[PDB]
Amino acid sequence: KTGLHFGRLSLRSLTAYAPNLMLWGGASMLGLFVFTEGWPKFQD
Amino acid sequence: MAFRKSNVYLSLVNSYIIDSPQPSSINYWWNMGSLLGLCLVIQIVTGIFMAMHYSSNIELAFSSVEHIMRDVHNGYILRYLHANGASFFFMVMFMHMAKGLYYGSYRSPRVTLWNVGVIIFILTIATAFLGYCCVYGQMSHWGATVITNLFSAIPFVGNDIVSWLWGGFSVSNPTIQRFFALHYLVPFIIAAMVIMHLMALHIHGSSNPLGITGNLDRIPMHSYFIFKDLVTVFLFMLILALFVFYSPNTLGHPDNYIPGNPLVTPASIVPEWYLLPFYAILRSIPDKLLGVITMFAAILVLLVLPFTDRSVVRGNTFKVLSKFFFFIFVFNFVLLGQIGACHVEVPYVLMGQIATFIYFAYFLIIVPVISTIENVLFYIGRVNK
Amino acid sequence: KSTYRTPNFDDVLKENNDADKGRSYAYFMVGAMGLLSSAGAKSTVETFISSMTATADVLAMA
Amino acid sequence: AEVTQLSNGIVVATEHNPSAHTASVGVVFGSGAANENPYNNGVSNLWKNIFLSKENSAVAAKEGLALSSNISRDFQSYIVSSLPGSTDKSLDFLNQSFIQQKANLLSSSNFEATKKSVLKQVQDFEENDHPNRVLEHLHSTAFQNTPLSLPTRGTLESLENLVVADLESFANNHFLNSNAVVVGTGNIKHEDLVNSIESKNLSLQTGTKPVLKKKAAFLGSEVRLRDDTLPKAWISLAVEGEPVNSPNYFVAKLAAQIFGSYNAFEPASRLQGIKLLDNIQEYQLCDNFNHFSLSYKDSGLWGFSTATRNVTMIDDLIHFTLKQWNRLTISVTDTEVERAKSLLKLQLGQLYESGNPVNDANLLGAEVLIKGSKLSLGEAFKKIDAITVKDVKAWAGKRLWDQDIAIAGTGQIEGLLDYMRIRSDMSMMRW
Amino acid sequence: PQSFTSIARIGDYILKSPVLSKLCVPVANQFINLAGYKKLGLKFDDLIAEENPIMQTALRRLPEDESYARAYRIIRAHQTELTHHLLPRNEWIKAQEDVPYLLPYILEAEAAAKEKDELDNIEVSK
Amino acid sequence: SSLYKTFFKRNAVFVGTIFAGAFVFQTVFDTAITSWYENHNKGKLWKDVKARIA
Ligand SMILES: CCCCCCCCCCCCCCCCCC(=O)OC[C@H](COP(=O)(O)OCCN)OC(=O)CCCCCCCCCCCCC
Ligand code: HEM
Ligand code: HEM
Ligand SMILES: COc1c(O)c(C)c(C/C=C(\C)CC/C=C(\C)CC/C=C(/C)CC/C=C(\C)CC/C=C(\C)CCC=C(C)C)c(O)c1OC
Ligand SMILES: CCCCCCCCCCCCCCC(=O)O[C@H](COC(=O)CCCCCCCCCCCC)COP(=O)(O)O
Repeated sequence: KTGLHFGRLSLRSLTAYAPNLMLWGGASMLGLFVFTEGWPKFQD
Repeated sequence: MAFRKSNVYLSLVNSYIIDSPQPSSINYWWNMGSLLGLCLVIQIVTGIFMAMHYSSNIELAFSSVEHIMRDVHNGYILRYLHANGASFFFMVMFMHMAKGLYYGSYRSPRVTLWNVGVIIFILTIATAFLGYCCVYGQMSHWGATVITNLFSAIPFVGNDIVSWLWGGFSVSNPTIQRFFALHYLVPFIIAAMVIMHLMALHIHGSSNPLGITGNLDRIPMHSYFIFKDLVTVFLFMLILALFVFYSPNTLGHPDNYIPGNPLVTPASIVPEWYLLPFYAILRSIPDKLLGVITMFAAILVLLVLPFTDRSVVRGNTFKVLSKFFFFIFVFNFVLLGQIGACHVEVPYVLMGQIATFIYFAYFLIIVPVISTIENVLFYIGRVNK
Repeated sequence: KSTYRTPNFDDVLKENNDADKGRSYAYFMVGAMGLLSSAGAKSTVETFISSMTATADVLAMA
Repeated sequence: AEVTQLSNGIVVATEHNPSAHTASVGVVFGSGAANENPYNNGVSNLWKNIFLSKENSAVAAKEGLALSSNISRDFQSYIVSSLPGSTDKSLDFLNQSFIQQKANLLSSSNFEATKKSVLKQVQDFEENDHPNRVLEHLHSTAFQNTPLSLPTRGTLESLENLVVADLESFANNHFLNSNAVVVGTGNIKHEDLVNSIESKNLSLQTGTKPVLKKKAAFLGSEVRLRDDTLPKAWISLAVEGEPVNSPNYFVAKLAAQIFGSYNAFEPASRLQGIKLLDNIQEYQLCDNFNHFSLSYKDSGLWGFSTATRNVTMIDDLIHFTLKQWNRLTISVTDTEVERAKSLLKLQLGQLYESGNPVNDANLLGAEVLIKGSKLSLGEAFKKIDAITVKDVKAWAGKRLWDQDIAIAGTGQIEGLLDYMRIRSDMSMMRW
Repeated sequence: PQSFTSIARIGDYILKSPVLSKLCVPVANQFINLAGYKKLGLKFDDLIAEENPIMQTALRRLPEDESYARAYRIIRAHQTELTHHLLPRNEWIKAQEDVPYLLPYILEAEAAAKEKDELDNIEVSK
Repeated sequence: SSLYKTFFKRNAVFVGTIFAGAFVFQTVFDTAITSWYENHNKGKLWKDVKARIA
């Protein structure tokens, strides 16, 4: 049988990146706390 | 080989304006790109020679526009060639974004060319606005007050952005004095994004009004479309010279000759006539946060146009339904430039809400639906089964 | 001399390669240069961005 | 087929196969080209050719015996083929070529006429076999200053110093009783092979081959035999793979079966299930590649060799196949393993269980020297039918993800980019 | 971007039904000559945009005698539209000469790139 | 050691350690350089001159 593809990004190539893309969303959330902490913006 | 090909500089001139193979069937709508190149040099040269006399303080802004129009030799020419020529920029450009929307110039392989179009269009809206607030008239103080108070709707970062943007607590001396050094600059960013716009065009070449391949019959640019552009250069110079010498303050608002006073509000604050459609989209949503988004979404909905056009034929030239519904979109865009001028009154709120639904249902609902029906009708009209 | 006899690289080679260590004595000193260039490009942005904020004599008239 | 072993100081291996019509009988030593110093390098390539010399082969052809030998990195081999009714005649010849005597082959007429024959074979190999002299330069720069670096053919600058006294000093140190396995493949019974060696003596030497104090160690490097007067540009590129007798033996072969091999002129090697072909066929970046997993005794290699005429776009051939190597760590699919199982189960069945009994005697001889016995094909299919996609990903981050590579190239390799723009492709930076 | 396999799946459903063929095939005929590519001297399969690689493939599988005439009716259209005229009424493409000559070269290149992607995502059930 | 696997292997967690290591370097190095600069200039600052006005 054929998995769900829709062009390039198939589901099997997306389930293997979603563990790592959860880390890029943390490595960019800490990317904001370097460039904003220095003017009062409280994130919680 | 020839020196126009053998030099490092002249081969950029050669491959762009002399030997560039243009399709031999392009009509006069393909001159609007050459007019916008001329109309950009008109704004820039009549910006440098005008900013040698302009002081940008809030006390000497409006008093030194009148110093240009009264005390400088041919100063009335410069201020009127450039306040009206900026309003001719947006009329040629609106006919340049509507050639490409009609003849299918947004489709692949020219999606890179279309996306630099929307980026140039946003910087040109932002340039002509930032120079409008440099005259410090009554419509320009209360224009900058209404526009930069829309960013006070972003949650929890609203007031800190606006107070950074004003450079104070209201539209005061640091706002006008920074709306000039910015407005001096962004034309040189447009003049670099235009060079990044000819590079996206030069790899695949121009389209042609039939929508078929133009690799068969190609004629050069020199002495053929150089002299087909000189017709519309000398015509655009003519219709500009009527609007500069014979009727110069027709397009602008009369309230912009009142010196800007923050204590007295005018009767109805409107922007200049070309931002008037988007001002009617902004005013249509009965919310402040969604209005800033939808007025910005209305420029960014041009980007979903290469992916919503479901046609195997490039352009609307040989299509009945997708040529009718295109001119409904154009005359809807003119109507939004009219509800932007009327007050917030019955029934210009039911109109401005309906006629902003037709702005968005063109790209998202009409163009995918009537171009799928225009492909089954091209098929079952010929195939006999 | 043949081309199968490699010359004397012994004066520059390490005494123990251990590729979990050599890629950690070298991603430290790349990561340390990245750390000061992220604490040094915050201050370069925050210098120019805070220059556009409300100046001193505007704040006195608040 | 079931192999069988027995030892009395001289270990005897047999794989009886009654449906064949020949019977190879040979002695396989465990001291190949990785047991020589660079001053006697080529003495095992020269011990092959005086076994196959014209004087000695004509004596063998009188009884109907064809001779064959093989000089690899770690094992040598000396096989005598025959008809199945004539196996004891092959041992009687093999006894009187090595064991009973070596002075007839090492005469002054037969030596200098054979050393001149090898010295032409290497000089022909050095400038005409281009995809193989790179793979012998890849070993010479991955394992440099280390006994796995020495070429099996022997260098020409070191081969013209050999006298007979170096041919015999290698014989008294490595052609020993505690080093050899006597293999019999093809139509021969293990009871007939053991009783025939017991009916004769066939005692080679005493024992205690030397120790080889250096151990093989990978050292990431490069070598560029740049030479513009060639039509193509041959390139091999390899990381440190797995040695034999390792738990990651079959995963290193299955990972080299995922990217497989390719030949641009065949119309059926272009439709394979490799994802690399979608990037490599657009501008025709290469003519052929093959992914190998070589596994020697102390260390190994893993990588790919290639050859291309598109010498201006080599740096997209390298970059597009090194990005596919990164997918083994991160996002190798389940189907891309499940075809590489079924291709590895085939091209092992086409290797251990093909026709030729000369080739089956080298594989049986190379196996029972290193790991004491032969792992059967029916029980090496269970090891390939159990490799999951976690085991390939756990192996790939061990050996492939951001590791040092060894490069060797010849031809028009000006377009081949520098080291640190090839080494930097092993780690994706976007993961 | 409409993938002619999908057009012909819809389009053959219309022509097969007796009710819809009586209804919207005369609408389709009046839509064709109102478009007026015949008046420029083109068939429909000159109008299809040739920049996707599926349509770039099907213009190589075309025979020489049809790819020479197709490369002429395009140049007669770039010459007619340049003069802002139409072709004279004898030179117009008639109804019978407007046949889908390039349709079967596309439906065998579309189904050959659909099979290339249905097979590049196959999941083998163990 | 196994320091490579947790920190330097995935680039998403390598650069997430650069930014979380620069968020601590901003707050600490600024306080460590302020508290030295005033301690080297003890007696000249306004916080000390305001204490002499007793
Ligand atoms: C941010 C979003 C931007 C969107 C921009 C919205 C539109 C901006 C308004 C500018 C109007 C520009 C209109 C230009 C229309 C595109 C050009 C065009 O389509 O002209 C060609 C058309 C038919 O010509 P064909 O080439 O298809 O036929 C060939 C047959 N051999 O020729 C014609 O059918 C006649 C063209 C008549 C143009 C009428 C323009 C009306 C302008 C409004 C005035 C309002 C006053 C009431
Ligand atoms: C894309 C290019 C430009 C556009 C669309 C543009 C547009 C405008 C507009 C709409 C105004 C307000 C006119 C009015 O209401 O009187 C204006 C004013 C002005 N602009 Fe530009 N401008 C452009 C480029 C430039 C450049 C390059 C400069 C300076 C070097 C410049 C300097 C000025 C100045 C000094 C004013 C003074 C106010 C006035 O007298 O109108 N402009 N511009
Ligand atoms: C300062 C503003 C601009 C300049 C100088 C400029 C310049 C040009 C020029 C010289 C051409 C070639 C002539 C032609 O094809 O008409 C061109 C083509 C094009 N421009 Fe622009 N442009 C500008 C703004 C825009 C904008 C705002 C858009 C769309 C949102 C746009 C979209 C296009 C497209 C789609 C084409 C290709 C049309 C075709 O050849 O089929 N441009 N541009
Ligand atoms: C695809 O084929 C093409 C094509 O290749 C091109 C180039 C064009 C033409 C388009 C352009 C040329 C647009 C490019 C526009 C720019 C690059 C803008 C640059 C304009 C400037 C005016 C540059 C700024 C320089 C100055 C202002 C210097 C002037 C000096 C002043 C004012 C100071 C004077 C002081 C003293 C003391 C004399 C086409 O129209 C076209 O289609 C036919
Ligand atoms: C830079 C911003 C875009 C500006 C758009 C202008 C596009 C058209 C440029 C026209 C230049 C004409 C030169 C052609 C040429 O030299 O051909 C020359 C001779 O042509 C002529 O003699 C034309 C007479 C001079 C025309 C003067 C026009 C100046 C108006 C300037 C308005 C635009 C700034 C060679 O032509 P030939 O090869 O056919 O022999």
